Amino acid sequence: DDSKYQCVKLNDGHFMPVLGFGTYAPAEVPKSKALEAVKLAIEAGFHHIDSAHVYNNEEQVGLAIRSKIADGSVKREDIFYTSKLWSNSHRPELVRPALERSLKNLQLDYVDLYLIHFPVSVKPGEEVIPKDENGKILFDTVDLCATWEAMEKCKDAGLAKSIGVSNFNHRLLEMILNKPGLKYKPVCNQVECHPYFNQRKLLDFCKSKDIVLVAYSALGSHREEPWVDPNSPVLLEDPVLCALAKKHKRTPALIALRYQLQRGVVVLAKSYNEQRIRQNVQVFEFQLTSEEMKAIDGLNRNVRYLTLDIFAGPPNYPFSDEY
Ligand SMILES: NC(=O)c1ccc[n+]([C@@H]2O[C@H](COP(=O)([O-])OP(=O)(O)OC[C@H]3O[C@@H](n4cnc5c(N)ncnc54)[C@H](OP(=O)(O)O)[C@@H]3O)[C@@H](O)[C@H]2O)c1
Ligand SMILES: C[C@]12CC[C@H]3[C@@H](CCC4=CC(=O)CC[C@@]43C)[C@@H]1CC[C@@H]2O
Repeated sequence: DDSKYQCVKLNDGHFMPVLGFGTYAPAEVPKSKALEAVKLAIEAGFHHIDSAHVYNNEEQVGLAIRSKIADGSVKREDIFYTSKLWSNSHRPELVRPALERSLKNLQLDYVDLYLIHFPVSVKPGEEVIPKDENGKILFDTVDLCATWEAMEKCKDAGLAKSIGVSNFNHRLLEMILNKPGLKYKPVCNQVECHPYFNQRKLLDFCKSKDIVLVAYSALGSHREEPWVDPNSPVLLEDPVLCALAKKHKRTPALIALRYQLQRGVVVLAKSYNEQRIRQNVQVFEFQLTSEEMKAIDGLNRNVRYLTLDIFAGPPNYPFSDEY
């Protein structure tokens, strides 16, 4: 039965599929691969697709989605598509224009979810990481509560079914939740999460407010230089994950994805390979015991692959606080 799939009810009443397809790939990888990969993901059973303006693939991702609706493989209501607002468009007057630009590239009428991508703001313009004459990034001073109000207007206009955040810490979440006149809470906080960085504290805070944590780099990340240090440990070579995989005749990736589902996290998984795409959907075919979950909880070791430390400095940089 393919018209049903596992989802979670968001705090605005909409439903989010619990397994999402990651679409980012390094610039070297031709865009024809993103188009094909999304088609393969939909074919395999993924109903949640994650992208962003800065991934430079929304034209291809949108074409894939539209092709799979037009060939009868899926209906628009059974696709949950996420886009993200880049940091050069945090000013409240620029939020709707950025969403409209994404929608025009996608050729879709609405996104299911629109997120604030990263909480540090940069100067507006066509450059996505604007830099001065000495190579210094041009930061901008924006009140994210004002940005949030503009996100709420996008939801009221129907351009985004749901709105949320990404890369927010405890303080930043509280700032939105305590905003005077708040209309809509964020439905989710999309952050790095895997057995080496399991986010227990931030996850519990999100649970206490009915905010869903959406895990990125759940398989150990793309490991793309300069974003990820090559000396960071390779998640999927972990001996505990590999031993659990061998016991169950599964793979370390499947163990890492199932861990997130059973702790109440919505998990993303990027793959541009036909067999790994099909493999990843097998997360719904087995369950982990409480002892196995505890063993995986024991791997926590403070390994953050994606620091985005070129944006460090401003008070909104999210990774200096404990959580
Ligand atoms: N909000 C943010 O700031 C943010 C940041 C990072 C990522 N994201 C989102 O999260 C997605 C996922 O994370 P990521 O892109 O960092 O990666 P990831 O999902 O952690 O994956 C890592 C790598 O795992 C490989 N892989 C996939 N399935 C596998 C399997 N079954 N067995 C072995 N290897 C497998 C992939 O290679 P192949 O493609 O060759 O299979 C991929 O290069 C991104 O694409 C993006 O949509 C968001
Ligand atoms: C789009 C881009 C390459 C991909 C970058 C992006 C800035 C944000 C970013 C952070 C990562 O850790 C992954 C790669 C990305 C998504 C860069 C801004 C200019 C550059 O061309």
